[PDB]
Amino acid sequence: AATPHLDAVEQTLRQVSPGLEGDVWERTSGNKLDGSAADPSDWLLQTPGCWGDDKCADRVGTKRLLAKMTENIGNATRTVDISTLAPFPNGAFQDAIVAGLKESAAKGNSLKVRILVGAAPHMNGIPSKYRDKLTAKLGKAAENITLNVASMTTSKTAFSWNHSKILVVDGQSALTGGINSWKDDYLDTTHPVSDVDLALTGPAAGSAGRYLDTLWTWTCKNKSNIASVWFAASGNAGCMPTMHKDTNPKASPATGNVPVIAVGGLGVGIKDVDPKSTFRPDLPTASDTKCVVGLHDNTNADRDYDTVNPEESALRALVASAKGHIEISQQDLNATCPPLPRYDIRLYDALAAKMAAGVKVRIVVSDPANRGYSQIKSLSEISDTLRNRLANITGGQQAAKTAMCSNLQLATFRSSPNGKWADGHPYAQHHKLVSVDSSTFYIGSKNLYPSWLQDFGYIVESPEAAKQLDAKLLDPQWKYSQETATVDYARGICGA
Repeated sequence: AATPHLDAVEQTLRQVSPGLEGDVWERTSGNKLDGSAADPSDWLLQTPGCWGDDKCADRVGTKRLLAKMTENIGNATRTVDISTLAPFPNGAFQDAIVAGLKESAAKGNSLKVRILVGAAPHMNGIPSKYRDKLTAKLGKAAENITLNVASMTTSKTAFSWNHSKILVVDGQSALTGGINSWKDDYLDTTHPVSDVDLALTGPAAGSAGRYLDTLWTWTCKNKSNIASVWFAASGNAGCMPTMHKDTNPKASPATGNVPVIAVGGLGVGIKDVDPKSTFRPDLPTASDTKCVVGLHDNTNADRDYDTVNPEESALRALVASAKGHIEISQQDLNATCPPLPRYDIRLYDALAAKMAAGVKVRIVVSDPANRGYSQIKSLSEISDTLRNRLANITGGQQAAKTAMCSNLQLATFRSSPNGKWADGHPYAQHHKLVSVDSSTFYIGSKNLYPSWLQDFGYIVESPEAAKQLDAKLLDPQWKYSQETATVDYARGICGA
């Protein structure tokens, strides 16, 4: 009632995944967005944060991101819990992990540390190499660290492996979002990828620790299978499937008044169904999402998939909860087909339903001149799909186009007046961001394009924070990206 958007999302998740509540999704109270006293919006760990400058000279976002990683790890007294997408962290990302671990050891703490990566699935030396490079860099600081490093694959055929990007310390602080720890794409480049994480503290960090325990329980159970897991630990130490449960309080301490829903997914190959779920939604009217007939579509044609991937439903419910306006910032809304279907039909249906009811929708995606950081040739692949789904509920193609052009902003990303970076490379973006009503927003790793992965993120209902998100990210993004719009209701642009 103070939280109408989370209330609706929560009702949906209890129907979709009741057996996973607490572990793969969880509502908590008493959190805090963990910004500094000088610049309270800097819980919003955007990168590079160089708005207006095609040379990206002053990367205030990158600097804050690396500093906050180092700070949070250096405050650890018991545990550091990291997940990411392979390759393992390098460059200044690695440097921030090493500095933080050195700081916690210097303060006299003995830590347990897990570092989990997903990778495509042959004697694989990458995990042990990373373990040994990290230990060498830590030197004497490594002596009281109990370390686990692993690369995991849960389904080769569904391209399923961990893509979550989480950093949890002591079960108390959590950093999560879209940022992979890849120096060449994010840092040492004059065309850095634009992306975003958030920093919070409170009970919701425990939700992330329970999600990581779920992934590590599977990983440890499969650690003797090379097709599934390559594992390396320090000294005689064993695999830690439940480090969070065993080391941190089940109820993380309160730090603020912010309500949060944590939500993730198990992809394919960990658990095939939530046997407690009895939810059986209607299938959507027919679409052209599946480019090829023999593809098994987990996104649009597999009920049990949803029950172990509550995040898809959570994002669709977040869209359905909007009363006034929705802003989406993604790498892509569509996936490359094959082997994935091109789009989430129910997602586009939810966006259509909102535009038919006069709720405004903004979608900003990465420039197709990147297609790596794009999976479409043209924005018309998004507008055509929105139009066709609108036609089903507005009576036809003419009315569909009118509804779309009256309620849509659709564009490719820019962060300065230039159509490309000064170095000639197109802008790439990689956020996984949804905001509604200047009230409630998702920041995490789950892309809106079809994807069958282990992902994770937070849905936060706080108008104060959402307004900060507008001023610091969504408003500058639109200032520069609107130039590329093919549809823009606010300017009567209807090129599509």
